[PDB]
Order: sequence, then C-alpha cells, then structure tokens
Amino acid sequence: ETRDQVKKLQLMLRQANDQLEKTMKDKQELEDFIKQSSEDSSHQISALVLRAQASEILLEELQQGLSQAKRDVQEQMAVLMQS
Amino acid sequence: KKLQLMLRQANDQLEKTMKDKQELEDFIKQSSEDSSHQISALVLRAQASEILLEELQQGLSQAKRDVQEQMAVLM
Amino acid sequence: ETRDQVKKLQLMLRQANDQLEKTMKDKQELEDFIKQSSEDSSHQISALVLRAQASEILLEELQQGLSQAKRDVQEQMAVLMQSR
Amino acid sequence: TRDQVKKLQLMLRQANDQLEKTMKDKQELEDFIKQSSEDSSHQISALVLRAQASEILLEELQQGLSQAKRDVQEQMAVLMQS
Amino acid sequence: ETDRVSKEFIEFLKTFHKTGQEIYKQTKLFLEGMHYKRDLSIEEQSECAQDFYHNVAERMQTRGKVPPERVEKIMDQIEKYIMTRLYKYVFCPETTDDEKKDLAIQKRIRALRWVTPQMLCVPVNEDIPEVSDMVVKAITDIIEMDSKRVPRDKLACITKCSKHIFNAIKITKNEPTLIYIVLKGNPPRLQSNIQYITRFCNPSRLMTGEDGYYFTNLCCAVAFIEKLDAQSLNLSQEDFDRYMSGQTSPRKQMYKNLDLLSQLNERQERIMNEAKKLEKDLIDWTDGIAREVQDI
Amino acid sequence: ETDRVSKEFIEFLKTFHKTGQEIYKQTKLFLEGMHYKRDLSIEEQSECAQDFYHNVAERMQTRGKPPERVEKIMDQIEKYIMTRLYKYVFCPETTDDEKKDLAIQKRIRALRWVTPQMLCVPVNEDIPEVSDMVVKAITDIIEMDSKRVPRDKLACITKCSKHIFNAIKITKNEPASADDFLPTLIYIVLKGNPPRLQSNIQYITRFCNPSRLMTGEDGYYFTNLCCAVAFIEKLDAQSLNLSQEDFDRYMSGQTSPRKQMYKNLDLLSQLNERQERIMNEAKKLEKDLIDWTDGIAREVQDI
Amino acid sequence: QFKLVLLGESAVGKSSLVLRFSTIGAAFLTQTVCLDDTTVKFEIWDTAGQERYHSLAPMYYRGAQAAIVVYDITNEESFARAKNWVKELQRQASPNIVIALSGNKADLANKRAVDFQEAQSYADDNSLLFMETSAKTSMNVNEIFMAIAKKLP
Amino acid sequence: FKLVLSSLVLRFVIGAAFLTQKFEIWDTAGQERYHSLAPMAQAAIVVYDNEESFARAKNWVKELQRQASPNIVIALSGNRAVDFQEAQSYADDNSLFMETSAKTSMNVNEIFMAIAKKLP
Repeated sequence: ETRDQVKKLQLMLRQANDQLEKTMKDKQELEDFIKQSSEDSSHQISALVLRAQASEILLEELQQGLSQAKRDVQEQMAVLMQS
Repeated sequence: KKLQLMLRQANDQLEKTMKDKQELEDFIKQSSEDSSHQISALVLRAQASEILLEELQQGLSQAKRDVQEQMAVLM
Repeated sequence: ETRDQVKKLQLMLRQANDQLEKTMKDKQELEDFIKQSSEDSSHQISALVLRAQASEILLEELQQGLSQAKRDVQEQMAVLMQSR
Repeated sequence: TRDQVKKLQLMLRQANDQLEKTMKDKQELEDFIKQSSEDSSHQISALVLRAQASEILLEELQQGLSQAKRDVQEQMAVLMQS
Repeated sequence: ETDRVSKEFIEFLKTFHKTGQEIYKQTKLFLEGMHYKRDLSIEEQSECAQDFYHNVAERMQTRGKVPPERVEKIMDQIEKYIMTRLYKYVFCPETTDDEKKDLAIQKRIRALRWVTPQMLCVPVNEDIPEVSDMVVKAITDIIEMDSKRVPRDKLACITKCSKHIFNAIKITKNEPTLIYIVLKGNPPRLQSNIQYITRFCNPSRLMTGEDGYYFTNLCCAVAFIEKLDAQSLNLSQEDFDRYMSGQTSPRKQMYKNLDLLSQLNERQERIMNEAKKLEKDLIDWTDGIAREVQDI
Repeated sequence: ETDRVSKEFIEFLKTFHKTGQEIYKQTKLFLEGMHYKRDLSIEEQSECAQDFYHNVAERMQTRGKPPERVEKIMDQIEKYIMTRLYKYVFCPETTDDEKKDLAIQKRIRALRWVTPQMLCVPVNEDIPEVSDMVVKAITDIIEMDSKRVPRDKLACITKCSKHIFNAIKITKNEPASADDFLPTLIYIVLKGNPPRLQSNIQYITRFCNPSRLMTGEDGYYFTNLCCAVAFIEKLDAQSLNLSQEDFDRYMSGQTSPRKQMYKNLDLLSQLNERQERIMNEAKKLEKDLIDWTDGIAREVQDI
Repeated sequence: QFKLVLLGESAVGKSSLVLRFSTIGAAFLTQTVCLDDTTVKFEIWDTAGQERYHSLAPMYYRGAQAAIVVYDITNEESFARAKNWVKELQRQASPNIVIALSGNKADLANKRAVDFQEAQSYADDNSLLFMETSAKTSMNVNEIFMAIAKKLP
Repeated sequence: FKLVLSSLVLRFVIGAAFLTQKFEIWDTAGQERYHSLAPMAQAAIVVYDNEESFARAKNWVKELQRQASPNIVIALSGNRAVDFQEAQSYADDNSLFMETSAKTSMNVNEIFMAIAKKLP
C-alpha cells in the first residue's frame, strides 16, 4: 500500500507542477496583455476624442457659414434686380 | 511519508497564484466593460456629426440649383 | 391717419433694429464661447482619461504585486525555523 | 402718404425676415451645444465611475498592508523568544 | 426678368396657333388688374385672381373642346410665370399679419423645445441609423419649400416631405407623427408660405392631388400646436408651470460639466501620487525586512 | 492578537473587588472546555455559546444583581472570547460556509454590469462628497472582514449603512424610506464583492449577543443586509423591470474573458478611421464650398 | 422592548409620516412612550415601498411584536396593495401580531379616491384599528399611537 | 368625392392614410387624444371591433350628425363581446351598416361599392 501511495503521490505532484507552471505563465502573460492593451485603449481613445471635439465642431462654422452664403448670394440677385 | 507535506505545498502556492490570476481577470472584464460603454457612446456621436454633414453637402448642391433657377429667372 | 401710422412704423422698425442688434451680439459671443468649450472640454478630458485608464493600472499591478511580495517574506521567515 | 408707409412696411417686412433667419441661426447653434453637452453628459459619470472604483482599490490595498506590517511585526515578536 | 420669360411663354403659346393669343391678352389684362390691386387690400388682392381660376377653367372648356388628359400636367406650368413677378408683391403682404404670425410660430416652437415624442407615443424609434437618417431629410424637405417662389416646387416640397415621413414607422414598427416632425424642425417664414399656398395653390390640387390631403392634415397639426395645451398631452399643471418658468439654461450644462472636470482631474491627480508614494513606502518594507534579516 | 486581549480585558474588570473574579473563573472553565469541544457539532458550538451567554445573564442577577446598563458590557465580554476563538470558529471546514462564500463571490463577480437605472436607487454619485461617502460605505464593508470580533463587525455594518444613509440624504435632501434605501445598500454590496462575505455573516448570526442584535441599532442593518443579499442570489428580470431578453443577454454571450477588450480594440480602430473620414470630407467642402460663394461672386461680378 | 414593522407601497408617504413623527437620514425609530409609570419602548422596520423587493419581508418582521400597512387614499392601488398585505399578514406573519391601517395624504383630500366608510368597513370587518391619519397636519398620529399602545402586555 | 375613415382599407385598395381607387380616401389616427378639429367631405364611415370601440363609435357618430354639412352619407363597420342585435338596433334607430372580415376579404369590396352608388 505504501508504495501505491507513492506512485499516486508522484502523479499529483508532477501533474500539479506542470499545472502551476502553466498558471504562472498564463497570468504573468496576461498582465502583460492588459498593460499594453489599456495603453492602447487609452492613448488611442484620447487621440480619438481629441479628434471628435476638435473636429465635429469644425463644421458648425459651416452650419452657420452656409446660412450666411445663402443669405448674401440670395441677395446678389437683388443687387442685380434694380439694374 | 514526507511526500504528503511537500504535496500540501504543491497545492497551496498554486491556490494563491490562482488568486492573483482570478483578480486580474475580474478586472480586465470591467475596465473592458467601461471602455465598452464609452466606445458605444463615442460612435454614437461621431456618426451624428456625419449626418449633418451629408445634410449640408446636399444642401449646398441644391443651393446651386437654386441660384441657377433664379438667375435663369432674372436675365 | 398718416400721423398716427408713421409713429407706429418708426416704432417697430427701431425696436426691432435694436433687437437684431441683441440677437447679433448674442450669437457671435455664444458661439465663440462654445468653440472655447470644446477646447477646454477635450484637452482636459483626454488628459483626463488618458492619464486614467493608464493610471488606475498602477494600483492593479500593486494589488497583484503584493501577494508574491508577501509570499517573499512569508517564505523568508521559513528560512528562520531551520536557523533555530 | 404711400411713400411714407408702403415702402416703410416693406422695409420692416424684410428687416423682419431678417431677424427671423438670425434667430433661427442662433437657436440652431444653441440647440447644438445643448446636444454636445448631453452626449458628454451621459458619459462623464461612467468617467467618474472607473476613477472612484480605482480609488477604492487603493484604500482597501493601503489597508491590507497596514495590516501586514502589523502581522510580520507580531510574528517576529513570536520569534525573539528562547 | 421681364425679357426672358416673355420669351419662354411666347415660345410656349404659339404652339397651338389657335389658343395662343387668347390666353396671352386675357392674362396681361387681369395682370394689370392685380398689379393695380397690389396696393389694394390683401383679401381684396386674391379675388379677381381666384375668380380668374374658376373663370379660365370654365371659359376654355365650353368653347375649346380639348382633351383634359394632358391638363393633368397643364395645372403645373401655369403658376411659374405669375408667381415670379408677383412674389415681390404678394408674398408676405404688408397689409397682412403674415410676417407677424410667422414670428408667432417661430417663437412658439422655440419655446416648446423641451418636449419629446414618447409622450405623443409617435410610432418611431430614431435610435436606428436608418429611420433617423430619413428623420434628417424629413426635417429638410419641409424647409426648402420656402427657397422656391412657385407653388409647384413648394407643394412638391410638402408632398415629398409627407412621404419620407411615415417610413420611420416602416423602419421601427414596420407598419405603413405630423406634430413630431414639424415641432423639431421650426420651419421658416411659415404663415405667409402657408397662406401663399391658401391663396395661390390650385384648389383642385387640394381636392384630387395628394398634396391636398397632405396639406390639409398639416394645417390641422398647425392650428393644433398654436394653442397646444396640457389636455392634448394628458399631463398635470403643478410641474407644467415649472416647465413654463423656463428650462432655457443653454450654456449651462457645459458650464456645470466644465466645473466638475478639474476636481476630477483633481481626484486622479489626487491618486497616482500616493500610489507612487505607496510604491516607495512599499519596497521599504520588503528591502527593510531584507536588510534586517540579511544580517542574520 | 491572540496575545494582546488578555491585558485589555483585565484592565476593564479590575475596578471590581467583588464580581470580577466571580464571573472570570466561571467563564474560563467551560471555555477551557470549548477547545476540547472544537470537534463537536457546530450547531452544538453556537449552542453552548448562546447558553453561556444567557446563563451568565441569569446567574449574575441571581447572586450579584440593571438592564439599562447591559448593552454596554455585551461588547467587551464576547470580545475576549472571539480573540482566541475566531480561528476555531470562522468558516468551519466541516461546513459549507467556504462553498457559498465562493458561490456568492462569483455571483457578485458576475454583477459588473449594474446601474441604478435598473434599480432606480435614489442616489446621485456625481457630487464629489457623495461619492466620497459612497466609497466609505464600501470601505466599511470591505473592512467588515478585518474585524476579529463581531461588535467591531456589527459596527462596520452599521457604519456602512450609515455612510449609505448619508449619501442618501445628500443626494436626495429628503431622508430615505427603504423604498429609497434597500437598492442603495445593494448598490454598495454589489460594488463590494465583499470578502469572506458569507462566512462573516454566519459567524455573526451564530456568534454574537442576540439582544444587541434585536434591540441595538445593528439589528435593522444586518437584517435588511442579509435580505438584500439572499435576494441578490435569487434575481428577477421582471423584478428589475427587464425582459427575459436582457436578463439572459448580459450574461449569456459574454463572460468570455479578455474578448471584450479585443472587441473594444477593433471598434476603436473603426471609429478613428471614420472621424478621419468625416473630417477630411468637411475639408472637401471647406474648399468645395467657398468657390461657389466667391465663384458666384467673381465669375458673375463681370457685367 | 417591543418590536414593530413598517410596510407599504412606495412614495405613498411610506417615507413621510414617520419622518414628521432635520439631522440624519430616515432609519428605524426606537421611540420611547409611556401612558403609565412603566415604560414601553418601540422598534420599527422601514421596508421596501418599491414593489419588486416587496418579496423578502419574512425576516424583517420575523421576531417583531407589532406591525403597520400603508395605503394612500388618492391611489386606490395602494389600498389594494394594503389588503393583500393584510391577508399575507394574518396568514404567514406570526399570528401573535397586532394590526392597524390608515389612509394618508389627508391634506389634499379634494383629490381623495378612497372612501372613508368603505375602508373602515373592510377594517372593522376583520376587527382592525381604523381612524385615518395625516402627516402634514399630524392628526390622529400620536392618538392612533396611544391607540397602538393600549394593546401590548 | 372625399371619404373620411388599419387593415380593412388595406384589403380593399406605402402610405397608410391615402389610397386612390374616384375613391379619395383619408385615414384617422388610432389615438384618442387629438380627437377634435376633424371636418375638412361628402362621404363618411365609422369603425369598431372590445366594446370601447363601440362606445367611441357612438360619441363619434354623435360628433358627426351634429357638426357636418347636411348631405354626407355614413357607413358602419364591425371588425362575441357584443350582440349584433344590439348594434343593429342602434344602427336602424339612426338609419348603411355591416360586419366585415378582410383576411378572407368578406365584405371588403362590398361596403365601398355600396358607399359609391349612394353618393348623388
């Protein structure tokens, strides 16, 4: 019985070590995954909205600017209309 | 005999390392969740800034038709 | 009749001219305002998130980073029971 | 007379079309800032949320160490004995 | 102005070599009439013109014997020549309240900017890029009607509009409203446009043509909104009064948002640093526990 | 710490030249017993604990003889025991405590998606202070495990629920009913993933003086607490006012790990590509526009 | 001591009425009253007016010695909620319990939807304490309270 | 002529409201809210399915008989919970009426082809 206890014990230990060894890999890997990952989340996201609000607005200068060129050019037909 | 103690040892350190990993996990799901809700809200703004943009592009391409019909009306 | 009329017309035209004037100042200012608003909205906002999703990590690698460092000294006191 | 009022009523009519457009214009730009402010808005709190959660993780952490300096100190207090 | 169109029509009526003259002179006759009446009172301005409607329509048919299958299209071309010269004269007459009630609408709508559709329970969901993609145009087609002087292009703007409107129903519910599109749009120079239609639209185009049904239900929606009340919403006055106090507060959200921000940077700048302190304050344990034992 | 209370406790009873001894030796006798009995049925464990509580409670009145005063002693006595005893009595190996402690830890772990739009909690965390006391209630339920004794514990319960009422009041400015309250604390627990949660609770239920639990401030808090909790395990879409669709949805195709950042990572490149697109198109009419205006200006300015 | 529980439908003043009975937030009360030289003190459980958490009441009330069910008079629904609360009460709450019900928001009764004689009818049909109350004018409050108190041993 | 009225006019003839057959037919909104301001018509109908539909049809014909121009002809549509004998007693008390089914297209062609030959 003693020696059976010793095989089954050698099984639990070898198997468990390949497995521990696995988890230390997966884990340490993974932190490396997210570190750089949330870096890309971040860096990108900021560079991104900076484009939104620096750009999505750039257009109402037009939102108003078209309505002016529509009022002045509707006017030129009036600058001609007395002529 | 001695194998059973070293095996207790073969377990516990792993179970600890299991903590380290499992925490990391909950975490990235969540930074990830949060990011998520932001990117959905960001897309949502971007494409609106696009709608007013085709809205205007066509509105000028029409106003050229407007000046062409009206200056056709005056000469 | 004209003497009744012309008062009222010089009236609406004057009031309303001052009114145009209101709405004119108001818009040009309000817009100048918002252009600024996106600016101090963004520069800060990104300088906020960007520090954030990358700064709130530091605490994460520390929560995980303790448990082996606690394991280090916990293992370290084990060297002592033999030194007895 | 008809110069004094007809042509005047026309001048008013146009100055009025005119206010109309500028009023339209402002309220458009204005409605807009309300929208940019809205979409910033729903988000800004989710922006707070990661901040304070990652304020909490730091207080619980500062706390657990505030425990472990006490623990290794008591444990080395158990070692100093004969 | 007077030249070129003088040409397009003289080119136009001679095609018959029969009826070509009759229309021309009758026209310039009632024309001098209505331009004489340009200074005459407004209600008094429309009359010999709609008279001219019914009167031409009858005068030509009894004597002329021409197939009306093509008249379906004749209803269209006629309005251009008249409205071009007359716009200056009859659009927003100084005699009327047109300008004034245009401002009634502009102000009212602006003041209603706080209302949302879920209370009307209109059969839409604008969340979809598509239904709202047509929401935008829905808003713009009713707008451009004012850009064009003629009632043809105008009623074409109304019709095209009413048409791209139920499709939001077809994208969201998928079943084959009025109040919702106008109220977000705030349409320019409305009353004198509306009326430009009333006086100078073809009464028949109001009877048979779709533009008629569209237009009719529109003014229903308009006169509805003008006195729009609590009971068409089914909501109480205690809060209602609050809503009449005014929610205008425009720059305000951004003002408040913009306050918070720097205390929040203040929150995280109020973080990184102690964690950086806790970096150092940390190893000093680990190394400290290291040095003191490395002795023995 | 198994070291230290031996001093503090004595410092308390030393004023008594009469009953101090009278209770003390009496206690440590059967208490000496409980180290031997550590192997007996757990139910029997809390049993001779609740017995010894109640028994001194009668006996002192029998020989030594006011209940106005008891609530204040009830802390100290149990303090001395739990200091040596926590180790034997927390989360029994014989019991399922450990098991449901992890069941719940995962249960709440999966709760990362929650907003009080679903629950309608009457709080607004946007104000710095409000979130500061929010954080504190959480810091309290976290710190709840730290305490070896259940008095310090029950005080973390109270104190937490207190930082919750506080935020309730600053956010509302009307105080809170439990219409305005339960979903709050749940909002805090949900945010706590609280440690050794289950076995802490049961350590209390089984080990603490029941009167300080029935009469004391602590009773209502711990109660509505466990309620909030065992409710959280048994949860309804229709109690969230949610269809079976969302209820299944947020947990059904998700919880695949790390994928979320991947998806987010794809998306993110998609959008930034789009805003580069829109911008450069508006630049197309930056130019393509003016040439109409000045073009209708100059090309027509001729005659 | 003496244990009582408070149940109701939400915002019905489940909040309010006790509150009037400004430093902290609205907890359980622990109020001391005596109609005699001997003193009786109270314990009071604030419970979910919110309807989905209307599910867990069992342990709130378990060891408790008294009880209360709130219904609004301008919302007959809160009154029906009240009736079901009663049937549940007599059945699965420790039948040792003592009962009392009232209609509230008695300040705006130009808006009243729940009939006095009807609710007193349903009350006195199951032998209930019934005199309706207001929190704003505070009418039968302490009255309905000494009424409460003449019952406990 | 102009007729004033979801699925029953769908079996007979893009837009839900207007359908040209001249049958110039206009369609009403299912909501109870904006009920007034109805009149522009020389023909009219009234539709019910729920006994509330019946009731609304009652106050609806009670709006119609009073307000309109005198000439217009009306027609009623069933679309169980109510006796037909009741509906028909009501209908003949006030003088064309029928029950209709569009999935089989029962009286779908009919009510229109009977409304047409009525108008002078």
